[PDB]
Formats: sequence, C-alpha cells, structure tokens
Amino acid sequence: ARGGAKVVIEPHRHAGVYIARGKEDLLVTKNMAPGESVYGEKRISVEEPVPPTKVEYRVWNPFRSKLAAGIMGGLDELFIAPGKKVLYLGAASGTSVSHVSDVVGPEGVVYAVEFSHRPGRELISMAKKRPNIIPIIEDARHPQKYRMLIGMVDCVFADVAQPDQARIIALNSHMFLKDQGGVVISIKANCIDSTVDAETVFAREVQKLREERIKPLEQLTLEPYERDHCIVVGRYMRSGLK
Amino acid sequence: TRKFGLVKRTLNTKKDQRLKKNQENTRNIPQVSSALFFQYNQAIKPPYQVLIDTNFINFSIQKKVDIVRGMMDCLLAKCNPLITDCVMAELEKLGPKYRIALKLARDPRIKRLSCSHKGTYADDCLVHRVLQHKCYIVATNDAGLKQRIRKIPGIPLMSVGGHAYVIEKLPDVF
Amino acid sequence: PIEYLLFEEPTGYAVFKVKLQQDDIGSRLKEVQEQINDFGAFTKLIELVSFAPFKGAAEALENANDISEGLVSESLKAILDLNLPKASSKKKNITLAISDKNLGPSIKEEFPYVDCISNELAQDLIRGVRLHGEKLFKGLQSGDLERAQLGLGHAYSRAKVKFSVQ
Amino acid sequence: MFAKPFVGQLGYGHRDGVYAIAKNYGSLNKLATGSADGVIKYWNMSTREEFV
Amino acid sequence: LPKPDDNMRREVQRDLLLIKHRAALDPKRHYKKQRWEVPERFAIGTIIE
Amino acid sequence: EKAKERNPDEYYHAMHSRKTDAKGLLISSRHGDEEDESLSMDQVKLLKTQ
Amino acid sequence: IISGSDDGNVRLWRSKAWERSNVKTTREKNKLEYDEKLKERFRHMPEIKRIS
Amino acid sequence: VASMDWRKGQLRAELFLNETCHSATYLQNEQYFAVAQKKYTFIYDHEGTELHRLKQHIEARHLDFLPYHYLLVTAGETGWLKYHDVSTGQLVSELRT
Amino acid sequence: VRKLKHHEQKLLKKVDFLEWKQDQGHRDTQVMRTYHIQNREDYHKYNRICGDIRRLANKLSLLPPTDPFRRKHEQLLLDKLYAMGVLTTKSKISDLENKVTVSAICRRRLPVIMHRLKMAETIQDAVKFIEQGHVRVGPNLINDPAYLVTRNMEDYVTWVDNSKIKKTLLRYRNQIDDFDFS
Amino acid sequence: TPKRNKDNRNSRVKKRKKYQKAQKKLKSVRAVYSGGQSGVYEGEKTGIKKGLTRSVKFKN
Amino acid sequence: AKIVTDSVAYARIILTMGIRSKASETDLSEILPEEIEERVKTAAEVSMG
Repeated sequence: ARGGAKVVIEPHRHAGVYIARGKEDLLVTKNMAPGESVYGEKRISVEEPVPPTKVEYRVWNPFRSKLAAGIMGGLDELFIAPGKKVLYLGAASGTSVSHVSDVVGPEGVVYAVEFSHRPGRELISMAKKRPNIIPIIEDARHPQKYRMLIGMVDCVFADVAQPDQARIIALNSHMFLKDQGGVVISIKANCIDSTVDAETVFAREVQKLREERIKPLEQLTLEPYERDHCIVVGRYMRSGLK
Repeated sequence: TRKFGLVKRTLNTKKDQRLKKNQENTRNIPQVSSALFFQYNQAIKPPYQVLIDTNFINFSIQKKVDIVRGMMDCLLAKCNPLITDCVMAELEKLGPKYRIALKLARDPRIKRLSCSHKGTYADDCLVHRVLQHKCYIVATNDAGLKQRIRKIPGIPLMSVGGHAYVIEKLPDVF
Repeated sequence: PIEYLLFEEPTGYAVFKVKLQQDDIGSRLKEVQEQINDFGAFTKLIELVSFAPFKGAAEALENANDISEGLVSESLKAILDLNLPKASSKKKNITLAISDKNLGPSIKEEFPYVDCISNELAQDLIRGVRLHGEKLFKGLQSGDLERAQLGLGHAYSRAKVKFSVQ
Repeated sequence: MFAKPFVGQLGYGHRDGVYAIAKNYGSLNKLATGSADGVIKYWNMSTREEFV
Repeated sequence: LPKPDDNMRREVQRDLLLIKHRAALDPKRHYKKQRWEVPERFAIGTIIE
Repeated sequence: EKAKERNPDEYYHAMHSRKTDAKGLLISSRHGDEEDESLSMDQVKLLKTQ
Repeated sequence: IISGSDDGNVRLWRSKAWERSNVKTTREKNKLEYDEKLKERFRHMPEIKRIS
Repeated sequence: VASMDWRKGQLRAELFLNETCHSATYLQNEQYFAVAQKKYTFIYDHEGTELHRLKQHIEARHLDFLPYHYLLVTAGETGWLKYHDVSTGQLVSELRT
Repeated sequence: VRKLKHHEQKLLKKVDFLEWKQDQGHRDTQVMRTYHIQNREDYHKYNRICGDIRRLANKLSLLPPTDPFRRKHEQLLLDKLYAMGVLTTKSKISDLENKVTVSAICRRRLPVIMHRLKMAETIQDAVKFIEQGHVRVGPNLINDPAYLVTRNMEDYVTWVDNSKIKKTLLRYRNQIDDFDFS
Repeated sequence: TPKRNKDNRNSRVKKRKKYQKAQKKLKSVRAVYSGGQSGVYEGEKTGIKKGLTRSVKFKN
Repeated sequence: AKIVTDSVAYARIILTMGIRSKASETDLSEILPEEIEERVKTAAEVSMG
C-alpha cells in the first residue's frame, strides 16, 4: 500500500497475531520498539485515548519468515503464546525473531540461538532494544555449553538448516522444554536429504521426532509462500505418548 | 399476596447438572499433498518403502516368494520394506501356525519402524500413515483394506496373485 | 547410585542430596516421568545441601564461560571439595551427577575420588531442578533468577560475539 | 483394577527366541540376551535400547 | 484491542461496510468467500513509511 | 380457513398494546418503535433549541 | 521381572502388578501400606479370597 | 419442614407441604434430607427440591437413618419395616413384623 | 458429587443420589412440567385409572376373539373413552392399551384445553386465569384447575361475563357492547 | 458429420490446451507456489481467513 | 528508562551518577524517593546494559 491507505485491525484466532483488513488483507503484530522497522517491512500506526498513546503495529512478511507462512496457511494451535516463553533456533537476523518477540509480549521472553558472529552482532543490537530478547551466540548443537542462560522455556521453534534437525531439537527439548510444551520445526527437505524426495524427508523426520518422544499434532506444507518446505507443530509428551 | 399457580419444586430432569447425562456443559479442511497431482503423486520415486500387512506375509509364504528379491520382479526398481511395530505385534499374535512366516518377517534386510497407537489394528495404522504423508506404497491382500486405500488418490497399492506381485496405481509399471 | 547431584544456577553453584532414587528400570514410564512435575513428589527425591552464590556479575561471566569451555572454575572447585566426602579413588567412588558429559574428565582430574554420571537418570533429575527452581532453594537465592538469567545472558553473548561499545 | 503387569518390551528383540539371559549383578540397568542365531545383545532397560 | 464506542460513528461504519462488501469494489480481485461480521473489538490505523 | 375458525375467545397478551382502527383492520405505527409514539415536553424544548 | 520368549522378544515386567514405579508422598505411602497390611490379616474370609 | 442451618442464621430450604408431615431426618449430610408425608416418604435436597417419591414406605410415622450403611429405615402405621438404601436406591429388605 | 475419579467410579458404578430404579425414569415430573399440574399425587391418581384401563385391556384379550360378550364390550369402552377424550381413535383396539396414556388423560384437563383452543398464551397462564375466577363451563365458573373436561363439554368453555379478562378481548376488536356490561 | 472443432484435428495442440486447463484446475485445488518476489509487495491479496486450518491432523 | 519515567528526574541522575557501578556504591537518595531509590540500587547492582 501507500502512506495514505487505512486498515482495520481485527484480532486473529491465534492470540497476539492481528489481521489488517484493507483492500487486501495483511498479517500484523504489535511492535515493542516503535518507529524503526527491523528489516524494512511496513508498519501501521493507531492512536488510542487520559492523554492519548500512539502504539505502532508492524506487518509480518510471509515470504521471508516461515512462521508467518504457516499462520495464513492455518494451524490448529500454534503453541507460541501471548504469555509463554519461546526458544528460537537459527535466528540469524531478526527475520522472524522480532515478530516472535512481538507476539509473546513483555511478560514472556524469547531466547534467540545462533552460531555465526556476523549475524549475532545484529542479534545483539536488536535484543537491547526489545528487552524480551536475549541472544545465544553459543553453538546450538551442544545445549550443555549454554545451559547457564536458558531455564525452562515453554516452546521450541526450529529454523536451523543442519541435516541433524531431529538430534538438535531432541537435545534441546529434553533439557529446556517443559512437559506438554509445543514443538515447532520448520523442516526443509533440501537441507536434510537432497537425494530423496520431499515427502520421504517429512515422513522420516516426523518419525525421528516420534522416537524422541515428541508427539506430532499437525503439519502444514506452506506451499504458495515457499516451495519444498513444511512446519510440524506438536506437543512434547514425554510421559505416555500413546 | 401470594403468586398464582403454585407448584411444588421438583427435579428439572432435562435441565439440571447434577445428573451424569447433562454434564456436557474452528473449521478444518485437510489440504492435499503438495507433491500430489490429480492422481500422480510425483514424489513416488526410487527408492521405495512398502507397508506390509499379514495377508501380504502369509500369501507370500503360500506362493513361495521371499520378500526382498520378490519385490524386485514386479516394481522393478530398488525398494526396501519397512514393517510397523503395530503390524509385527499382531502378525506374531496369529500364534504358532504362522511362526515360519514370523521368522521370515524378522530379518536385518526388512526394516522396522516404531508406532504410536493405543491399539494393534493393522488397517487403521496403515491408512493413517498414508493419509498424513502420501509418501508410502502399501502391500495388502484383503478386499477390506484394499478398497480403503483405493479410495485415497495417489497411493500405489500392490497385492499378490498367482506367482508374483502386481502393482495397481503406479504409472511406471515397466 | 546417584547420591549427589549438582546444579549451577546463574547466580552460584548448588550441591544437592539425593535421598531417594527413582527406579531406573522403568525410567521411560508414564508415572515416573510425571513425578518430577509435582513439587510434592520431587522433594522426596532431592534436598538442598549447599549453595554458594557468585560474588559479582564479573565473576559470574567468567565462571559461566569456564563451564562453556568444559573446565572447572575456582568457585566450582571450592564448593565441590568442601561438600563431597573424601571417598576412595579406587573402590566405590562417590557418584555425582553433572548435566555436562564433557565436564567428566575435568572434574575427575581435579578430584580423583568423585565420578561424574550423566545418564537419562541424571538428566531427568537436573531437568526437575530447573522445573521447580526457586521453590527448591528455600529462598536462599541471591537475587531473582529472572533478572540473573537475563543479566548473565547479555554478559556471555556480548563477550563471545567480540564487539566493543567504542 | 490396577493389575497392569506388562510394562514394556526391550528394544525390537532378537529374531529367533532368547535361550540365555544374564542380569548384571553389580549394576541395575544392564542385561545380556542371546538367541539361536548366535547373536548377543547388551540391553539398557532405562531407555529400552541396546548398546551394541 | 480497544472496544468500539458509539462515537466517531460516521467515519468508522463507512469503512466497515466497505471492507464487508469489498468483493465488488474492483471486478478483478475475487477475494475468498467469507462473512466478516463487524468485530466487537477493533481499531483503525494507517500504513506509514 | 383461519377466518372461519377464529374461536372468538382467544387472548394473547399483546391485545393491550396493539390497537385497531374503527373500521376493523389493525393499525401499525410508521416508526414501529415502542417509544416514539409521541414526544414529551422536555424533549420538545431541547429539540426546538437545536 | 525379565521374561524371555521363543518369539525373539525379551519382555520386562513388574514384580507386583498393582504397585507403581513412582516415589510417593508420605500420605500416599502410608495409605498404600495400610491397604497391604490390612489385606494380609483379612485374607481368610472367602470373598477377599474370591477376588484375590 | 425447614432445612434449618442453626448456628448461623441461614435457612437452606423452607417447604410448605400441605399433607401431615410426621418425621424428617438428614440422611448423609446437611444437604439431602427425607420427610414423611401422609402416605409416602419423600426425599429432598438443600434447595427444597424433590428428588424421589419413594413408592414403598407406604406409612412412615417414625423415620430414622443409620449412617454407615446408607440405610434409610421406615416403619409406620403399617406393620412392615422397610429398609432402603439411599446410596443405590435398592429397597434392601422388607420385614413383616 | 465430586465428579468421582476412575479408581473409585468403577467401585461406585451403581450409586446415584438423584436417579433410582423405582423412580421410573422420572416420568412423573416430566409430564408434570409439560402440562403444569399443581400438587404431587395427581399424576399417580391418573396412573391408577390408566393402569386400570390397561388391566381391562389385557383381561379382554385372554377371551376368545369371536366372543359375543367380547364383541359388545370394548367398543362400549372405546366410545366411553372417545367421549372422555382420552383416546381419539375408533379404529384400533390395541390403542386402548398403548395410546391410553396419562399425557393423553392430562391434555383433557381444563388448562391444557385452553391452550388447544388458544384462549391462553401458555399452558401455565391458563392456570393463572382459572384460579383467578375467569373461566366458566356453561352457567357456572369452576375454580379448581384440575377439572377434566369432557369431549362433548369442550365446546362450551368461555370466559365469564362482566369480567376484565373479556373486556380487553373485545376492546381490541372494537366490539364492546356495554349494555350487557361485558 | 456433427460439427467438431479445429482443436481435435491436432493432438499436440490438444495436449497443450488440456494441460494448461488442468494446470489452472490444480491452482484452484491447492495453493501451488509461483515465483516469489521480484518486486515490492509483502503479503497476500485474497483475504485471510480465521477459522481455516489447512493443516493435516496427526491422528495416532 | 522504565523505573524513573520523569524527564528531569532521569537527567539529574546522569549529572550525579555516571556508571552503574558508581550508582550502587555511592549516594543518590537526595534526588529520588526512598522506595524508588532502593529499587534503582538493585538496578545499579544487577542490570542489562
């Protein structure tokens, strides 16, 4: 749109996510730090009246952040909550960890985990403007090396593209995820086993998650936003998966 | 100054919550698989993983054909079999009169995979794995489960008859 | 035998007595896996013995860094040597549970009579320490953890990413 | 009503029928099974997975 | 989200009725078929750059 | 057929509020509201001020 | 109790089928105990014997 | 018949039963109580609602309860003593005295 | 009462303080609320007669079918119940055991028959108007609402004269002839 | 002969138009991917439903 | 920034204290109410920046 278009904000069924209805519908989330876009996406401003306040809403880009592709795809219950805590994996920049911070509010915090120091410097710079973000530059494959910094997160979200996605998620969820906590994993079929096709990869990785006592609840292909992808949302049972 | 038509207060038998039977007080559309055409399911490519039931196992013993190199003749491409933990539990629940077919089932060349069901029904597990993925190919030799998998598109089924197998929904029959 | 276990809070180390051992044969069961969820059932398994807080935020950063390299710090060496009984280094070593498998050789080099155990049994107990947290310490905690996790969080993240405010 | 004796099996099991099992007398978590194929497996029942 | 009151009503229901019947604003759009009752908690904002 | 079968002793409790013209057919107000049959003097004083 | 088979399966079982693997609170430990000792002396009337 | 709360001044249930009531008793708690009318024994709740009309106990001049068996007893101008179970509704015994 | 858990619910499968087997599915209060009868024993007073019709139903059937004493008898009883209004069918005779019902005998009470003639708004507001002294059956008004009206006598139930329950009815129609002080 | 069309006179022209008609049906059945962004626009254009849930259920 | 939201009460802290280590070990209570002053002393003790 432009600088004169007006929209009506209607709350989405998932809490903390809002819908901007205009001539075209947009997916929007309320911002922590107003006035600056974390990656150049557009932003909506409302005014609410006591002297008035000007709270700013920020659009969620679907084609760059894979969580926003799954929301407009439609999920049963994405376990990332307005109050709970979320353990990101693979947040290089704030491509999606800004919006995940935006949907958990000031009451909950978000633990961004990444390896390389080149986007970790950006992750440092954003996390001191949104106070609910704390970054982990420590290696995501070994949860022992950063076990000081995270205590009993409620959700784990995977975006790392290493082929041992099942091992790196189980080793995080066995030590930091609560019981009955949500497991979201963005399965990329090219990054896991490129010799075999997409649905074989999806059947293999959801079976490895079942072996590590992570019950799957739903999967979504998120096809029109990204080719050859899926997100698997499920609950960490850990006591009688059957 | 009484009210009129006084009636004795009794049990509102269709209304109260002290009964057991009155203790009762998001649209879902499953999308089609993105690797599926009208009827192709183009993700069916070598290597292949077959789902096996007991009627596939018992008839293969009846028709003198071992699994791994017997699958080689019909489907003609490289394929490895996998058997769910639910199926092998109920296959070996047949008992003593099929223990030779039990012994051919347990084999390092036949792969195995785990399960998660509060039950042991082979037909319900095989369909639910097929619905959630549209990735596997199924081996079945009874008409009840065969019609259940013929009604979902893009799922290749194979059976046995005569001396060797026969595939049904695969485009690459030769 | 998992007689002692160790948890490392963001403000200080802690050494715990294990009064009761959950039976490790049925360790994947429904009942024992939810028994750490209830604080009324976990406190029969575990009881606090010692808790030495970190003397400052600067000491907390280098101690958390020394764990991240898999090395025993001075405060961890001090709190373990003055809590573990001097058992034998040859027969029936005192079993101590550490969440890190890599910290095994570093502890036993410094303390030859103590053995490190990191099983599913040891990891389930240490996860239960995180699960209850402030309730288990009987209020002994030096400051709130909810700022201590955040305070040490940006300390370790800024030091490892190697950038300066200049 | 609480008599639930089956609590689980070990791994995927052997492939002919075990005829010799020996529990570890000094350790609670280990046993050894050997079947008619001449294959011996060492079992951790804490995870219900074989070591080797 | 703040509740709609019964004030500034001339500037809000015109937008609400246009969003509700947005399928006929342009013959080359063809949105998804839905209902879109006027929600009981909503707000109005403008896109800024 | 409903005309011949009126049973001229029925009472529904809206026989008070509903009125009828003198010819025989019932009447319904143009506004239809149960409050705008007329206007009080405090309303007329305020509305003439506006 | 670990039980072998001729089917190639090594099942593991419970000693008493009604007990559980939990650690119990002192209220539940006493009452489960009290159910056991009272069952011990009152075994001999035949309707305790009928169910057992 | 008034299901009287006594130490505090509350009144749980007030009932005006035009037949000659004879004997009433709480059975298991302060909630459920049973009165004895001219010809049949009724059983009430804390709100004064009827729960059952007992088809037997066809005369109940003196109605009592014994608590550890959930046993409602009735014997009136009829010679019969009728034992009733308020836990299951089965009339356990019917003794002709 | 505590929504009892599974280990004690299997021990207590047969307990219910609210529902007992002698209470016959609570059909007493179900037809009591539907038809709005006042006291408590009136349902059972009809049930003795409705049981007595069924007692004479079965006792008519041990007799031979082509019995001339039988051939006269139930058609005499069917016409009695048709003129009663409790059963509204002359063809079948198996209706005299099946269709003879307390709900068939309580819809021939006065306040239900108001609702069938649409003279009252509800089935309960008829009881209010009967008790206030508005309703007559011929010359005399009756105040007891538990009056069974005969099928022949159903035609004559009007409002009483000079009454405010009739004045409102005629004022809407613009028909008030107050020479008869109606 | 009943009046047929020029489309049936050639199989290659018929196979092309049958495939493109079947491709547009496939876009109608499921949301297939097309491109990405070589331009500016951020989100979607056909409206966002709330109670849609186009996710397969992982029933046990 | 989120405990003392007043504009000039923030600034006169900066004229007085410069480092969060300086604020914990030396006096600030003249220009702050005591329940706020004790809570910025915890803020000067353990912090984020």
